[PDB]
Formats: sequence, structure tokens, C-alpha cells
Amino acid sequence: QPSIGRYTGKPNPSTGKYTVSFIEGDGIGPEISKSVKKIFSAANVPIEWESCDVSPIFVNGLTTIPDPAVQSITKNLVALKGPLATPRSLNLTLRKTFGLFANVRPAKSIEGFKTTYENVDLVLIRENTEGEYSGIEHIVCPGVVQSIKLITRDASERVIRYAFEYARAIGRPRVIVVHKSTIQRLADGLFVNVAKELSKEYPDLTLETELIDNSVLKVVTNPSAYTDAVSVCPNLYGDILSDLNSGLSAGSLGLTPSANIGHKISIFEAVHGSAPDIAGQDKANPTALLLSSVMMLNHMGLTNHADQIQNAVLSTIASGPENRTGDLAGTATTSSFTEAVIKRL
Amino acid sequence: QPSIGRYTGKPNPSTGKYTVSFIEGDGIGPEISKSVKKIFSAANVPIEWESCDVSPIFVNGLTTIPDPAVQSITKNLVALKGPLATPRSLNLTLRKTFGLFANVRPAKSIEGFKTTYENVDLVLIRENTEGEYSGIEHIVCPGVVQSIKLITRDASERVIRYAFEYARAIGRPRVIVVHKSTIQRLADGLFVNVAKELSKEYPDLTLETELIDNSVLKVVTNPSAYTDAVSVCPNLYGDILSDLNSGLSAGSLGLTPSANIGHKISIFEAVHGSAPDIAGQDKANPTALLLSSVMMLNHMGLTNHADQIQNAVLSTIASGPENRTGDLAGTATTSSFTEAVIKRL
Amino acid sequence: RTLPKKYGGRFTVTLIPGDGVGKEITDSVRTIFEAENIPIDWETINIKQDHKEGVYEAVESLKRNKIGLKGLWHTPADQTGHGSLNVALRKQLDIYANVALFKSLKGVKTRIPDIDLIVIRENTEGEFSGLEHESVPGVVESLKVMTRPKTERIARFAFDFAKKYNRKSVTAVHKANIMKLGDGLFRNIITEIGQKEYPDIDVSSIIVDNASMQAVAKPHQFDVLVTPSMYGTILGNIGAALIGGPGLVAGANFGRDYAVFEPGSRHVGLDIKGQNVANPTAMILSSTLMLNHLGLNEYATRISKAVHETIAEGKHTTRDIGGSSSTTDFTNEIINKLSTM
Amino acid sequence: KYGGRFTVTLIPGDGVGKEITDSVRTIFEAENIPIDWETINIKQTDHKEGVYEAVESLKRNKIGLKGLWHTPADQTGHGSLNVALRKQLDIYANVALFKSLKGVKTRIPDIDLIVIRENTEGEFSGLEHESVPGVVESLKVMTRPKTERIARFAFDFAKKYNRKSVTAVHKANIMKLGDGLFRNIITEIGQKEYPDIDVSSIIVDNASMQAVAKPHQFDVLVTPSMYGTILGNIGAALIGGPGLVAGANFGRDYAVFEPGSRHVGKGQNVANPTAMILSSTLMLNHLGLNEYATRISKAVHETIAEGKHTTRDIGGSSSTTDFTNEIINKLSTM
Repeated sequence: QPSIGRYTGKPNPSTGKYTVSFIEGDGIGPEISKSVKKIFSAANVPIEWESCDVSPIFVNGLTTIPDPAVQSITKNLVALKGPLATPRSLNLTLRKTFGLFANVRPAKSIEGFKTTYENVDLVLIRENTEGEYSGIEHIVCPGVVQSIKLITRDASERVIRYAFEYARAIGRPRVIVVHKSTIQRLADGLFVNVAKELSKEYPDLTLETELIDNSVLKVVTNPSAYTDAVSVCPNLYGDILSDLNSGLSAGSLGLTPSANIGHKISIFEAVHGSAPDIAGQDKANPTALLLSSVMMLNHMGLTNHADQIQNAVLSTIASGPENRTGDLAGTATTSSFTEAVIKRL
Repeated sequence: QPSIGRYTGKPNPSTGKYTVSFIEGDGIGPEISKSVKKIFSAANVPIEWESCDVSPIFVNGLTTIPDPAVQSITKNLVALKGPLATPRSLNLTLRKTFGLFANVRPAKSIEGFKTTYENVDLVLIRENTEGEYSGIEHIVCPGVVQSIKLITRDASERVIRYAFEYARAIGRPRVIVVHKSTIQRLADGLFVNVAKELSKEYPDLTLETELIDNSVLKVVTNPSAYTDAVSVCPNLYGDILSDLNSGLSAGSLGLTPSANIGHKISIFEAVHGSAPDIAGQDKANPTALLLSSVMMLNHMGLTNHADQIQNAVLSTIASGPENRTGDLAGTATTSSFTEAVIKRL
Repeated sequence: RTLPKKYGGRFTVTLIPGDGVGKEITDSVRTIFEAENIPIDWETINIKQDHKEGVYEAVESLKRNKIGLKGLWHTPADQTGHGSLNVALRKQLDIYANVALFKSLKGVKTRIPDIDLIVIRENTEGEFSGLEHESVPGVVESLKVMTRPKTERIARFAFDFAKKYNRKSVTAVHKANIMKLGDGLFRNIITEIGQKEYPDIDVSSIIVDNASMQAVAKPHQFDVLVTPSMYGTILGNIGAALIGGPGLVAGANFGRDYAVFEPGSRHVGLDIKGQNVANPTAMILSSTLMLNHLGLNEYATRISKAVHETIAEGKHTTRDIGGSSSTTDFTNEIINKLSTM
Repeated sequence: KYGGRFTVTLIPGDGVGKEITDSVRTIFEAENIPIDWETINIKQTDHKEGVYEAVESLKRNKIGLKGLWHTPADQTGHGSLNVALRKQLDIYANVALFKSLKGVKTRIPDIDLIVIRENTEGEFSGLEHESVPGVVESLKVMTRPKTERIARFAFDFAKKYNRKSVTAVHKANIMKLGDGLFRNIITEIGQKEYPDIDVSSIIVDNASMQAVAKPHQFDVLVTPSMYGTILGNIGAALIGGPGLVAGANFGRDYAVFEPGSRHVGKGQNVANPTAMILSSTLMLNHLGLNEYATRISKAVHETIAEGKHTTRDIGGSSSTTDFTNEIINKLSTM
């Protein structure tokens, strides 16, 4: 496990159980969180929850995160949030308060589930601090919008460090830095240079650089060619590339886990929406939130429980059409799914 | 003596004479440098010259300073340049290469010489690194030029330190930070905040802040009101203010010394032009360069020679119209002036 | 109706008195005006403790009346041209030309005598339309614009003004030596509009640092100065010092459809804090610029002669020009020369 | 007809560019088309005297056929020639056509999208500076007149080629002002000026996902400079690679035809000339020929449909010359 955003262990002195903030969110949030707890109890894992509320409080018009949740999460060092609907930016303040600088986005095919692309196993780490997130827009002359975007060596030498340590930590040879024409944008020149500087501190790893143009041409014609690699990119192309990857693996954000790594805190979440018009009806698909659990486990050190709840479980239960869910042309229900998983747990 | 840009002493091991780079420059440069040497020899000061050439070499189209002069000045730690004509910017590269971050511009009335303002004794320190010097211009839409200007805490906490240590070093109670409306430009808010932070490390000094508007109103109606104070400002207003101060003291740049202080090196110069159309004719006025010499001496520790060559000398010789020079409605020549100074030297 | 509000011979003009001192000098004008029985009705706007409902009410009043008389706030914002009112006047009413008149007065002891310069500064761009940001900690970045249409307006304004008041010199003040593009544009546009459209007027250029030096040492060489936002405050304050202080400086602000009259220095160094001690001259003289503009100005010549005469005889003069009388005493002396006028 | 002869600018490019260019020159002389090449020798996509000669030739002839440089500059839209065409000629609209071909093994069949990208602003007109060490700042503009042009261009193009959907691709969720402007202008110009055409919007990240998973939902995509390259490369992958993608670049007065993917993905005589030839037929259409365009188009479609003589990138083993000669062969018997 990566030295960069290392988990400071310490189970509960009394219970022998690790404390983990929740944030069940809304829409299909509740019923998906319920399924995670029933599979975490049923597999007997060293974890006691602590549901937080992150409803956007306003302080000086600047969106701030409630102190109840801040204290909870700063203490536990880990959180596992579900979806939440849309009112600054909820997700943007979340990353700013907890110092989350890296976003980890896996995209893997499900064995035994026929999707249009096959044998995809992609990992993409994107920067979260700067770029278009800390961007400024203004009107210069009457019909003219100017954008101002920032990139720094510090923030870059950090996702890139993490990318290296993460490739090592999952046993992958190459880290690929994706960028746009290096000579016509010295912003990508800075990102690439930083990556070459760190190349030497990681001799077990091969550093490749690729034009984002070529990357998308290759990955789409043959996704497997990147299952031995970990890609990093600047904040700019991160949104686009990660969503393209999930389109290769599944055809939607439905089955996609994500990790937001900070220097000490780390939040794990599915990236699909609240989907309110399917709430209560027990049709939700907890696979996404489940797989973020796995990533969370693995970040805590509970490797045995991680593989247990991932290896068999939902991965293998997503085989056989009477399971699945409405989204994956299945017939099962969020309840029937949870225990169908506890079956081969 | 200021700890900020402290002079690393060391006379010549053999001669017992300090080494000092020159750069006589051009136009009336030669004849004005000649006068400085005749007065430095005649007052027996521990200094051997080393005339440098700084003619702008071009390296990658980026104007660079000749290596002969670089090594000379990096070694000597002090230089004393006269005027030089105009071919990116000669003076601008000079300050970049030697790390000169502060410009010290005194403006004092001459005792016994009738000028339109009286009893002015002003000291202005301005930042030299950033501002409009490291500025960028470009065309955004077809009739629209946008300017980009930068100010940093680091460069500010440095002219401001120096301003404090220089006020202590010349026995003045107040340092006045000059700025523009603090609440409608958070650039001046940063400069003022930095000054208040350093205020506490210098308890013997009184920090006042003033709107540049009010400063120019006060200083022009009554110059004397500031002869107990040292003013610092950001690079932006530095040009304008220092030239207004010299308009008060003399009505031109003719009698004005300046110092360019860096972390180790320090260059001293007059701020008037080459004035080629009066070269050779022996009509030049060395007072400006002479007074830079005094500042140089005082920066080196030769206080006794400083006051000698300033206290009596040219200050007192500028009394009596058969001295002076053509510029000060006088009759003397640059030769007759030099020894008229050596007289009371 | 692009015209100043007027019913039956009477103009309605917006009056924005300002703070306490602003109200004192504003009342001086109100008093002289009733005494001279001028056909002006004040629509007075109370901007109570860069308060948002008052700024809205002043803008709305100016939209209706087109002409305004404005006092001071002696907060740092009002004196520099920022603060809610000034930005509203500049963004909503497009008032783009600030004019300050620096004429020496007959009975005021000044180190340099007989000064007569006019400073015209651009009021919608540069300093007044930037963007500033701190994107990495400890680093502040400014992004300011200079555009040709805005600089063409200010050029034509300056030249049209020189024409109207028989001035013979217009000098553009700029920093084109360093800002070769932006301030180059400024110097060029002014000098071109000079040669092609106003040949009877001498155009010239001066770098701003040199102009500062030249202004304190030999002010007589200048006539009309035109400058960007950023240098006009500095030149104006040299101007104010040259003639005996902010209390003597008339001012006006123009847009295409609107005009607002107000002391040209914002009473910068007009401290003299106390009750009834402030010099009302700048407000009164600005008042007469307004009269001229409204087409009155028989009234303006009289009021102007009265105050020049009153300050010429050292009696009843206010404390900042060496007298010892209150603003009220000074006002009453002026009104007194008016009845016998 | 009976006319005279068009002079068109030919800018062959590097070695591969010259191979595929010569494929077109060969097919054209074989079909005896009334076109005279005014061929311009541009050493590099940077060679200052060459770029000046190409611009000057385009000013005279108005129409151009342009090969590739496989430097990273040419493939991204930068480098001296591309900026000259954009700054001096005001060529503002890049069009790429992604049609699936009958005999090419693709994971998703029957694709037919058109990507139209703005070519004078955003990425192509910025300013970048490093003013404090280790900090790079970008200043880009999006303006309403440039986005109105690209809007009308896209809708005018949909109208002319009987396309029924135009989707604006943007990032207005984050860039609420600039990309908001873009989305709004496209949708307004749609409802007021082109009612017979369906307008829609899609955030660019979602469009990426949607393009690799369900390409069929899209028809004509219109995007700013910055997202065009990414969407275009998904497009190229979807139909079997860059060698199959026709392209054109338009200004008001000028048109330059060239492969629409800049051939992102050598050896001697092995490159696929299809993209160049198809772009060549777009040019024929534009010049008003296009009887010739229909024939040449049928020839290459037929040749690639039968797996014989196909070049190595679409599963064949023939050289570019073999492929060209096969096409010319079906032409004479037509």
C-alpha cells in the first residue's frame, strides 16, 4: 500500500473494530448503503460505521461542510459515500476541505457478463486540485469570455508520485503520462518534466508518455493493451478520459468505483447519480458502491476481506441473469442481490 | 549597516585595497568616471578599480550580460556604473542576473543652492523584481490589449525588510508603506499585510501606511514632513514617485544617486542619461555619480571616507556660481569642478 | 428627453450630499443657490450607512434627471474612484470622462504662481475594470485591459474640450516605454486623432514619470493632460498641491447622456477635521461648471466672481487657505457680495 | 461538361504524405480529370518560405489538397502551416467524416457520424505564460461571433447533406460562462433559424462515454477546438482507424481538403491512401465535378469491400501502389 496517502491504522481500542464514516447520501443512497452493511456484517469485517451528514452549510456565501461531518471524517481518516443530488459544488468543497488531490478510476470488464467491449482492465489517476476546478472565467470585451487555468509543479509531483506508488502497489510495470502536444503547450511540458524527474526514484517502473490523441485511438481499438499500465493525466482531460474508460468497460457509470485520495483522509464513492425516480422501489444496483468498499478495504490493509467481498461475491454473482438488476438486463432486486452475494461470500 | 544586502568585506590580501568593478559606460560616462577616480585617489581611499564592459550580448535572442563583467562583479560584490545609451532592457537584465531586488532613491536639497523647493530630504525604496517589469501584454480580441502583472509575498517581504533595516541604519523613526486603495485591490492588501507582519520584528521603528494619493498631496505641499521617514512601495508606483521626488529636490534627474541592492551584489549609479551631445566638451556634471560613490562607500563600511568625500567636497563646492556646471546655471567645467572639490576634500 | 429634466423653466437635479463634511459643503451650495433664486429643484438622495439601496436610488435619480451634484465620502474608497456609487456611475451610466480643473486663485499663497492646467482621465477601463486573483498562495495577479474604442472616446472628449474652452495644447500622459503595446496604443490613438480631426490643437506625449517631475518643477508648460485611469490620480494630486489643496479644485464627470459634478480631488488631503471648518470652494466651483452645462451661467459668472473676490481679500477665508472663518462665515460673505452685485 | 481546367493547390507533406498524395494524382490522371496541380514544396510544417508559398497559392486558387506531416505538430493542428491557414486565411471549420466501410472488421458496425470543430479560437488562440517559476497560466477566449459562425456552418451542413440531428458538445457544467455561451448560441440558432433540425446538448465527458458505447445515437457533433481532437479519435477507432477518415477545412473564401484524423497511427509503400482519396472526392464535389467523385468513391468502396488488394492496416497485405492500381482498374471497366 502506497506511502503517499497511507492509512493510519488503529482499530477501536475496545471493540477491535475500525471506525469508518459513512454519508449514505440520498435517492438510492439509503438502500445501497444498507446492502453494504449487510455484506460487511455477514463477512465479519472489523468495521463500525458512523453515518455523516454533509448537507452544504453556507458560511459567507462560500459553501462550507458541516462541522459534525468534518470532525467525524478528520478523525476516522476514511469515509465511504453514496450518491447525492445537485444544488458552489458539493463534490468540489468536499475535495478542498479534506485535501483530496488524486482521483482513482478503475474500469474493469465483469467476467461472465457480455458487454460490447471485452477484457478491459484500465486504471486512470487524475489530478483534482487545480486545472479547470480552480479556474476563473470573465468577460473581457462585450462578446468575449476569457478562461484562466492554473497548473503547478507541486500538485503535479504528487499525483505523479501516487501514480507510481499505486502501480507498484497493484503490480503493474508501466505508468503512462497522457498529455496534449508537449511543444505547443508548456503546461503539459511541465507535467511531463515532473514525471521524468520522478522516473528515477522508481527504477522498477517503466515511464511512457503518450499524446491524448493516440491514447484514445489505441484504447478504443484495443482496451487490453493497457491492462499492464497505470495512466496519469492533468486535471483537464481527467473527466473525459475516465468516462471514456467506463464506456469501454460497461457502457455507463453504473458499475464504476472511484477513490479520492488525500494526504491523510480518503473518500470512496460510486460515480453514478442519485436516480430519485427509482428510489424506494428496490431496483438500485449496489455493485458500484460495493466495489468502492473493496478499494476502501484495500486502502486500510484488510486485503483478506477485500478479496473475500470482491473475488467471489458480486463479481461472480453478476453471473446468471436471474441476478443482476434492471440496468444490466437482469431480474433481481436490490434485496435479492445482497444475499445472493452473501451466498457465495 | 543593513543585514539584508550586507557587504562581504575582504580588502585585497596584498594591496590592502578593496576591489570594485566599474563600468564607465558611454556618452559623458568616461569623463564622469575620470572625476570619481581623481577624487578617490586624492582622498586616499582603499579601492582599486576594474572597468567592466556590459555591452548586451544576445543568447537565444534573450539579452544576456557578457561573462567578463559577470565574473568580475560576482567576485567583487560591488560595482559603480555611469550612464549608457539605449539599444529587452539593458537595466532590466542587469537586475535579473545579479539578483537586485531593491532600488534606493534619495532626493535631497543642496545647501546653498537655490531651487524651487526647499529642505527636502526624501528616501524612497522601491521593489525591482516583479510588477510591470515581469509584466506580459497581449491582444485578446481585435482592439483590446490585456496586461498581466504579478506581485508575490516573497518579493515584498524583502524590500520591506530592507526598508526597515535601512531606516534603522540611517536613523529614521518611521517607515511609510505607500499603496493604492487597499480594499479595491487585494494586491496592495498583500503588500500592506506583509509590512504589518514585519512591523513586530522592528519595535524601534514606527510603521505608517498611506494612500499614494495622500502621499503626493502632502509631499508636494510640504517635502520636509517626510525627512524623518523611509517610504517603500510596490514596483508599480516606484518609477513615478522616485521621479517626482527628484523633481522636488532638484527639478531633474541631474543630481540624483541610486542604489540597486541584491542579496550579495550591489550596483550604484546615477540615473541621468548618456547625453551624447555634450560629451567630450567637458560640460558633464559628476555630482550624481559622486553621490552614488558615497552610497557605495557607506555600503562598504568606509564611513570616514564617505563623509569626507560627501560632507565637505561637492556638497559644499556646489556653493559659489563660478563652480556648479552649465546645468545648474554655473560656469565651471567638469575638470575645474573635480579639483575645486579636491580643494575642500 | 436625452435632455436634462425640466418643467416650466425649472431643472430637477440629483443631489447626493455624502458624509458629514459633504453635507456641510453641499449646504453651502444649496444656500447660495436659494439666495440667488436659481430655477433648480434638488432631488436629494440620502445614501445612509456603499449601502446598496441608496446607490440604486442615486443611479435611478440620475437616469431620470441626467444631471447631478455630488459631495464627498472621506472613506478611502470614494477618494480613489471605487466604492459602490462610483462603480455604479461608471458601469450603469457609462460616465467615462473625469475632468479636474487646477486654476490658481488670486488670494492663495502658493510656491508656484499662476497655474492653469486641466487633467482629463479615462474612467471605465484600466484600474477600473481589471481582474485580480490569488491562485497560488502568496502570488497576486492583475489582468487589466486597454481598448481602442474606449481610448478613442477619451481622446475626442479631450480635444472637444480643448476646442470649447480655447485651450491650445493637449498632452497624452502614458508609460509606453515599458508597456509598449497598451500605453503605446494610448499615445498613438491620441496623437492620430489629434492630427486628423483637430489640427488647430497641438498634440504631444510625455512619459508619466517625466510628467510627474515636470509637473512639480515647471507646471506652466502643460495645458490639458489626458491620461488613463492609473496615472490621473497622481497627476491630479500634484495639481491640487500646486494651487493650495483639494479644497480649491473644481471637477466634473461626463458620459454621453449623463453628467455629475463634484470636487476634482475628492478632498483627498482635506482632513481639517472639526465641525463647520471645511472649504466649500471646490463644491461651489463645481456647482458653477454645472450651471454652465445647464445653460444658466449668467448665474455661474456671478457666483464665480463672488467666490474669487471673497478669497482674494483675506477676510472670511476658511482655515485651510490661511483664514480662520467657518464654512458658514465664508458662505455668508459670498452671498453678501452677491446681493450688492 | 466542356469547361477548362481548375488549378488546385497540392501540399503533399512528408514521405507518407507524398505516397498517399501520389495515389490521388495517379487516380486523377487515369480518370483524366480537368485539374492542374500547383504543387507546393514545403520542407517542414514549419519551413517559413514554404508556408508562405502555400498560403500565397491558396489565395490565388482558393482550393487545396493537403497531405500529412507525422510530426506531433501537424497532427494536433499546430505548426506553421496550420496556424497560417487559420490566421491568414481564416479557415474556421474543420469537418471529419466517420463512415463505416463495407469490408472492414469493426467491433461496432454501421457508424455514420460527422464531427465539426471550431478552428480559430480556444486552444488555437490562447496565451500561456510562466510568470512565477513552476506556475503555468493559460488565458483562452470564446467569443460569440466565432461561435455563431461555427453554429451556422454546422446547421448549413446538416441541411445540405440531409442530416437530422446536430448536437453541441461542451463542458458547461464547469465552464458555466464560456461553454455555457457555446451551448446557448448553438441551441438558439437551431430553434430560430433551422427548425427542421433537431438541436441537443451533451456534456463532453458523457459524450465520450456515449461515443464508444452507443455511437448510433449521434449524427452531427459540433464542438470547440479542445474537444474535437478527442471526439475525432474515438470516431477514427470506431470505423477502423485514421486511414479511413475523410476531412475538409472551410473558411468563407477558401477550402482545404485533407484526412480528418491527421493519420495519428510505417515502412515504404504500406500506408492506406483511402482517407486522402475520399477527401479528394469531397474536393471534387465542392468543385462541381462529382460525377467523377461518385465513380472514384464507388471504386474505393468496392475495392475495400472485396478483401483482395486491401492495404495492411485493414487486414490486407498489399502495398499502397497495389491498392491504387486495383482502384484504377475498376475505374476503366466502369
